[PDB]
Amino acid sequence: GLEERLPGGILLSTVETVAGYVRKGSLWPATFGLACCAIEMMSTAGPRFDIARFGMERFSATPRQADLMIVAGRVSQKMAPVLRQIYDQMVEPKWVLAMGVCASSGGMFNNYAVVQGVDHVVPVDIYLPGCPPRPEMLLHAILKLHDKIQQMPLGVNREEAIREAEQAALAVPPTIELKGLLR
Amino acid sequence: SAPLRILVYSDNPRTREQVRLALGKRIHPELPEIEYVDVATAPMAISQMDAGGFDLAILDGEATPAGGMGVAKQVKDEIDDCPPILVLTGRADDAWLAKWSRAEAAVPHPIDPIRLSDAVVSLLR
Amino acid sequence: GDEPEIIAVRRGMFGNRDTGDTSGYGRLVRPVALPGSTPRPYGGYFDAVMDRLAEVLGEERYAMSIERVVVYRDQLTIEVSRVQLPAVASVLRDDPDLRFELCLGVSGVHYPEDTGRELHAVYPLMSITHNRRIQLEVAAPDADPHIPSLYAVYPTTDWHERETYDFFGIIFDGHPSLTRIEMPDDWEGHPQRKDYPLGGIPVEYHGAQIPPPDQRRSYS
Amino acid sequence: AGERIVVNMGPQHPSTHGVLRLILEIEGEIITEARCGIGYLHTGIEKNLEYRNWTQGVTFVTRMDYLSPFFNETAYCLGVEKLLGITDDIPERASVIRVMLMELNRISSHLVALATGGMELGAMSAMFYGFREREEILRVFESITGLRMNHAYIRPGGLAADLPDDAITQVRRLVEILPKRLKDLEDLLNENYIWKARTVGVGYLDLTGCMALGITGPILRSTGLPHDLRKAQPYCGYENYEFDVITDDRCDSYGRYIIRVKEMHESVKIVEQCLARLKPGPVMISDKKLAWPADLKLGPDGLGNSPEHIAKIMGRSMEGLIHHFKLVTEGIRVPPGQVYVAVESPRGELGVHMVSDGGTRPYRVHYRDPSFTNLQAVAATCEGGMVADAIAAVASIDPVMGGVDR
Amino acid sequence: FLDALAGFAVTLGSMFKKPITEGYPEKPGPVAPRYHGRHQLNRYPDGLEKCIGCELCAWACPADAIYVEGADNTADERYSPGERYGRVYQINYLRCIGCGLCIEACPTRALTMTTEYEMADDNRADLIWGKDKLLAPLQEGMQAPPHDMAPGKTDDDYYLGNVTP
Amino acid sequence: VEMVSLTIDDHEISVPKGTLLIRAAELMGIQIPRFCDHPLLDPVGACRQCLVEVEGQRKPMASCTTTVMPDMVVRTQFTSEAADKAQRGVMELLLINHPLDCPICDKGGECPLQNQAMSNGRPETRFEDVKRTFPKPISISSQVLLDRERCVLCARCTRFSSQIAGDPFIDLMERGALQQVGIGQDK
Ligand SMILES: CC(C)=CCC/C(C)=C\CC/C(C)=C/CC/C(C)=C\CC/C(C)=C/CC/C(C)=C/CC/C(C)=C/CC/C(C)=C/CC/C(C)=C/CC1=C(C)C(=O)c2ccccc2C1=O
Ligand code: SF4
Ligand code: SF4
Ligand code: SF4
Ligand code: SF4
Ligand code: FES
Repeated sequence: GLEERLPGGILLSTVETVAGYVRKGSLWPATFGLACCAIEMMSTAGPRFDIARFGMERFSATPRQADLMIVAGRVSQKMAPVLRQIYDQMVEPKWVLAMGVCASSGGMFNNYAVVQGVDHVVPVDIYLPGCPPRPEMLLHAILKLHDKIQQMPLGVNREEAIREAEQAALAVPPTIELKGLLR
Repeated sequence: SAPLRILVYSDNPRTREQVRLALGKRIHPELPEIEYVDVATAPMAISQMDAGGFDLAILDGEATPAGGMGVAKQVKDEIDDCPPILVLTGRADDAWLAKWSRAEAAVPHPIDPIRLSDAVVSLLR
Repeated sequence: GDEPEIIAVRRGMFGNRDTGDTSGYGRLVRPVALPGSTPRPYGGYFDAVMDRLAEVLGEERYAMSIERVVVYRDQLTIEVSRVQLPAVASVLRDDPDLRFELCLGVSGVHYPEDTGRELHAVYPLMSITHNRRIQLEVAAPDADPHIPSLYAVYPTTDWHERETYDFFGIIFDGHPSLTRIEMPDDWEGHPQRKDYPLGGIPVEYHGAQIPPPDQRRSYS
Repeated sequence: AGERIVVNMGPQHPSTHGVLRLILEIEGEIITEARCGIGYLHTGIEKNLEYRNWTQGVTFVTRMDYLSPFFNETAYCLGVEKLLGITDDIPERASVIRVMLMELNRISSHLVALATGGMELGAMSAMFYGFREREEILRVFESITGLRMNHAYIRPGGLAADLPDDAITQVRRLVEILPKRLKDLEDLLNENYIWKARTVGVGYLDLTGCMALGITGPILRSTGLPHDLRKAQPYCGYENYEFDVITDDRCDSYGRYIIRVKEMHESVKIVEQCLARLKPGPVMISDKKLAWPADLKLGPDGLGNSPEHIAKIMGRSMEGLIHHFKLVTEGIRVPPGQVYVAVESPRGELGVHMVSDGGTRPYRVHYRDPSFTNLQAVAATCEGGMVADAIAAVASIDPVMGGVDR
Repeated sequence: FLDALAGFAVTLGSMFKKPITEGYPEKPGPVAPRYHGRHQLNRYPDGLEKCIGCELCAWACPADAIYVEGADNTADERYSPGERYGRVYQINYLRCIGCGLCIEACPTRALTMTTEYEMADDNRADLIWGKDKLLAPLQEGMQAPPHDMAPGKTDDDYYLGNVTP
Repeated sequence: VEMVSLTIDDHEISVPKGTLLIRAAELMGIQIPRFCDHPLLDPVGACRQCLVEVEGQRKPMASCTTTVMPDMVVRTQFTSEAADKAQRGVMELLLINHPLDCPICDKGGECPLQNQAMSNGRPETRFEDVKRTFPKPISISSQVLLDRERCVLCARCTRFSSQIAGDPFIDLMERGALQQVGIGQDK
C-alpha cells in the first residue's frame, strides 16, 4: 500500500509505530482450532481470563477478517492442505501462533500422521510450548507476538530489515552442531 | 549460455552446503554453468522468487521457521511462471505433503548427491 | 485348531528382540500364545449364549461357523470362521434369546507372526435387552485379507470396516464403499500394520537428536 | 437436480470444531445429502501407543477425546488391570477417586458441549457461563493432578498420586456451587423460547436409528432407553452409588441437551456420594511388582519424588531401587491376552480393545470412541432439515474430534 | 410465563457483579501448588548438582523431550555426589507434554517441576532449554558446582539428607 | 543320538542325553533365573540361583549343573513352593551387599540382576545392616573397569578368560565375602 511508498523519514517511523500499535491491538484470531489446544483457547476467551482485554475477542469466523491464526492443536497430514488454504485465504499482514507442542513440533505424536510442526506448511511467528498451554501461557505468547508486531518495519525499512535478518540467519549454525559439553 | 541460477533455501547451512556439493558449477558438461543464491529465511526466498530469474529452487522441507513445502506452495500460488521447485523432505511419510506442495520433484533427507543431481537434471531438461 | 494360538515367538530372556546385551541369556524360547479354547462349562451367561447359538445354528453349521470359544478375564470371545460371519451375526442379532442388537464397531489387529491368520477383526456386540455382551474374532491371512462385511446385519460397522481397512487393508468384501476414512485416498500403506514404520522424525537437540522410538532399542 | 449446491461445512467452520468436514447438498437451504469427512485430526495415537510402555500410553489415551480425559484414562487403566487380573486388587480409595473424577469430568465435558452448542446456535453468553463453571472444575482438576487438560492422573493399578490435603474441601465447594451456577446456564437455555424452537424437534433420531448406527450416550438416551454402562456392566464400583440414568423421549436435539443438563446434576449427586464414601488409604495397588514406584511430594524446589522415597531407593533398599528403576523405565509386563473394556463416557460407550503380547508395551490399543459412531448419525439428523437445523443436530451429537480420529 | 425470560435476569444480574477475570499479566492468577510447570534441576544445600545423569527422566519421557548425557565426577571437577553427573541436560519444550513422568522417574529429586509457566519464543531452537537454563539458581550458602563434596560426607549422606550448607 | 524323556513342571518333553535341566527349561519356555550358568561355559553351579525341585532329591538341584535323566520329574519356581522360596532367598542374599548404583550403573536397563530380581526377588529389603564395600571402579586394563561391589561372583568372566580364551589374567581372589575378581598386581 501507499504506506509502503512513504519516505524513510520520521513520517515512515511514525506510520510504522502507529500501525504496530493498531495491529497489536485488535489482533483478531481466526475461528480455527484443531484439538484440546482449541479448548484451552476457548478457556482463554472464557471469563476466568479475558482474551477480550487485548482486543482479541472477535474470533474471525472467516479468514478474510482474521489477522492471527492460532493453530491451537495438532495438524494431521490430511489437514495440512486445509490449514494452508486457511492461511493463504487470510489477507496480509498475517501472523501464525503455533499453540501447543503438537502445533509447534508435533509434540508427543512423532509419527506418520502428524506434520511435526505447522512451520512445515505456514510461517510461524511464535512457538508456544505446553500440552496444552495454560491460558496464561497463551496470553504470554500473544503479548510476545504483540511486541513483535509493534516493532514490525514497513517499506524501505521492511526491505532493509529483511536483508539484515537474512544476513544474520545465513550464519547461524544448525542446532545439531551445538555440541557444547557433549562427550 | 546463461548461468542457470538456482535458489537453495534452508535455515540449515549444512543442507545448503550439501545441495551445492551435489550440484557443482555444472551438473553435466552439456548443461550450462550454475550460480547459487543462498537464502536462509522465507521472506528473502519469496522476494528473490518475485524478482525472478531463477531456473530452479531447492526448498528444504525441514526449514525451521517456514518449511520448504509451505514455501513451495506459496511460490507456485504467488509467482507467475515460477521455476520448477524441488523439495527436500525430512521423512518418507512427508512424500504425500511433497505431492501436495506441487513441487516438481522431492528428494528425501539425507540428501543423496546423485539422486539430487538426477532430479535437478530432469527438472532442467 | 484347538491348540493355543501363537501370535509371536519370543526367544531370549528379558524380552530382547535381537541378540541381547548380555551373553548367554538368549537361548530361551517362549512362544507368545493367546488364551486357547475354553473348557465347555463357560462362566456366567456365556454358557447360555453359546448353548442358544448352537441350538439356533445346526450342529453342522455351528461346527463350521464357530472356530473357537475363549473365556478370558470373564469376557467371552468367539473365534468365528471367515465366510460364516454374516450368518452368525444375523443369528446373534435376530435370535430373541441372543438379541445382540448393538454392535459397537470393528477393531483391526495385526499378528504378522500368526501364519494364515495375520489380520484379526474384533466385533464387540452387546445385547441391551439381556444386558449381555460378547466379542467375535474373525481371522484372515495377509495374502487374502478378505472378510464378509456385516453392513447388512450391523450398519454401524460402516466406517469401522473402513477405519480397520484404512489402517490394516482388511477388505471386508461386500461393504457398500470401502474407502479410506482416516488417511488420504492417495496414502500408500496401512499405518497400523506392524510392518508399517512409525514414520517419526528425530527430535532435535543442541548438538544431538533422538531417533523415533521405533528405531531405538526396546525390551518386551 | 441441478438446482442444489454442494458445499463444504469444511474443517475450518465455527460449528465443525475445526476438523470435521460436513459435505452438504443443499436444495436452497435444505440439506438433501450429508456426507461426513473425517481424519483431519488423525494423530496415530493408536499406533504410537505401541512404542511406549504401559503407564506411558496413558499420556497418549488421555489426548484422544480430550474433553473426557479421565474417561479415556479410566478405560485404559481398567483394560490394563483386567489384563493383569488386578481389577479386584485396586484400592477402594483409588476407585472412589476414579468415580469422582469421572463424574466431575462428565460435568466438564457436558459444559463444553453446551457451551459450543450455544455458541454455534448464537447463544453467546452460554459459552462464557459454561466455561465459568468449567473453570472451577478445572481448578479442582489442576489442584488434584497439576494439569488443566490431558491429565495422566489415573494410572494402571490406581492413581498417579494421592489427593492434596485441600482437594476434598475444593470438591465439597464444587458440590455446593455447581448446582447454583448451573442454574444460570440452565436459565439461559432450558426454557428459553428461542433455544427450544432452535432445538426441539431438530435432529430427530428414533431408537431404531440409534441401534442401527450403534449410537450411545445422550443421543440414545434421548430415545427413552435408559442404557448406561454404569448401571449395565458396572465398573469402578459404580454399583455402590445411588443415581438415576437420565433419559428423555423427545429423540431430538433438545432432548439430548436436557439429558446432558440433568446428567450434570446426577454427576453432582455422585460426587457428593464419593465425598461421603472417600476414606483415607492407599491409591495404588499394594503389589510392589506392579505398583507405580513414584511418590510425588511438594517442597520449596517444586514437585518431585518425595525425600522419603529418595532415601528409601538411593540409601537403604536395593530391592526398592531395582523396582523403581524397572517400573519407571520398562514398566510392568502385562500377560498376553485380549480384553474389551467399556465405560460410559459423556458421549456414550467409550470402548477399548486392548491386546497384550506379554511385553512391556501394549501390542494393540483401539478406542471405540462414541463420537466416531455417533457421527454416523449426522446423515440421519441433518438430511431434510435446514443448515441451521444441521448445526443444532451436529452440536447435539456433541462430537469431540480427537476421539473421532485418534 | 416469565421463566422464558430468566436468561435476561441472569445477564443483567451479572452486569452488576464484579468481573471474575484474573488480572494476568499485571496480576497473574494463582496456579495450583501441584501444577506441572517448567522442569527445574535442583542442587544440594552445599551447591552440588543433584542430577546424577541416570537418564531415568529421559527414559520415562513419552515424548522423548529430554536429552541427558552423563559423565564422571572426577576429583578435579565434581558436580554431583557419586560417580556420575549429568553434564548435558536438554529439555525440548516443543516436545514436552508436561506429563510429569520425568520427575516421578527421578531417583534423586534432581528434577522437579515448578509453578513457573511463562515460556515462548519466536525460534524453535530457543525453546530447547539446556542445563544452564534449567538449573535452579545458586542459593545462599551454596557454592559453585565444581567443588568437592561436603567434608566427612558421602553420596549416601546426600541421599539420606544429612548434608548442610 | 540318545534322547531322554523328561517332565518339567506338569509338561513333558524329550531332549538329547546330557542336556542340562536349565537348557531343557529354556527349550520348553520356562524361565529359570540364572547368573553363573552360561551355555558356552562349562557349568559351575556357583550362584545357586537356578535351584529347582527334582523328585527323589532332598536338596534343591542347580538346574545349570543337573544333567537330564530319563523319567526325571522337575518342578521349577512356577510349580514348586520350595523351589520358589529357594530362588527368592538366593536373590535376597545376592542383593544384600549389592550397591544402590542402578541409576549410575552402566548395566542399568540391561542388567540380568535387575530383571531377575524383579521376576524372582522380594519387593523390598530385609537387610538393615552395613553393606560390604570396595573401592570402585578399578581398572583391570586400559579398556575394562571393574566394580567389585556389583560383582555377584558368578565367575562368568573368569570362566570365560580360562575356558574360552586361554588368558586367565583375571581370577577370583581373596576368600569368603572378601572374594573378588582381580588381576593380583599391576599386570
Ligand atoms: C474508513 C475509516 C478508517 C474511517 C474513520 C473512522 C473509523 C476509524 C471507523 C469507524 C468505526 C469502525 C467502522 C470500526 C471498525 C471495527 C468494526 C466496524 C467492528 C469490528 C469489531 C466488533 C464487530 C466487535 C464485536 C465483535 C464481538 C461481539 C466479538 C466476540 C466474539 C466471541 C464471543 C468470540 C469467542 C469465540 C471463541 C470461543 C473462540 C474459539 C474458537 C475455536 C476454539 C475454534 C476451534 C474449535 C471450535 C470452533 C469448537 O467449538 C470446538 C468445540 C469442542 C472441541 C474443539 C473445538 C474446536 O477445535
Ligand atoms: S499440544 Fe497437547 S493439548 Fe495441544 S493438540 Fe497436541 S496433544 Fe492436544
Ligand atoms: S534429572 Fe533425575 S532422572 Fe534425569 S538424569 Fe538427573 S537424576 Fe537422573
Ligand atoms: S513433563 Fe513429561 S514430557 Fe515433559 S520433560 Fe517431563 S517427562 Fe518429558
Ligand atoms: S565380574 Fe565376573 S564374577 Fe563378577 S559378576 Fe561379572 S562375570 Fe560374574
Ligand atoms: S546358574 Fe546354576 S547355580 Fe548359578
